[PDB]
Amino acid sequence: KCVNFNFNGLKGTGVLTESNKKFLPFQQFGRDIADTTDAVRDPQTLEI
Amino acid sequence: ANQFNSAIGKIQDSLSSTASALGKLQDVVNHNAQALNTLVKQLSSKFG
Repeated sequence: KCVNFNFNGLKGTGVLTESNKKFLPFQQFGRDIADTTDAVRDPQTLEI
Repeated sequence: ANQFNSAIGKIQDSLSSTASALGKLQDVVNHNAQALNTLVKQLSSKFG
């Protein structure tokens, strides 16, 4: 669903789907080729 | 007609082997893709 985002200051606008990549346990967020926010782990639950 | 039909078939083996024979069309699709790519990485810069 197109909603607003607020993840410890990392704001954005888009939808949320299930990621299929491997991720790091210390990782807060990832970056794409444009070096912007594209993948956010939840601070409580841990869904990337 | 034997000289013409052998010369048309010589285009068919040279174009299927040498990938640099169509390089004049290759600079159109690569410089336009490089022009769209430098608009992407300029978004990551701070401009001072």
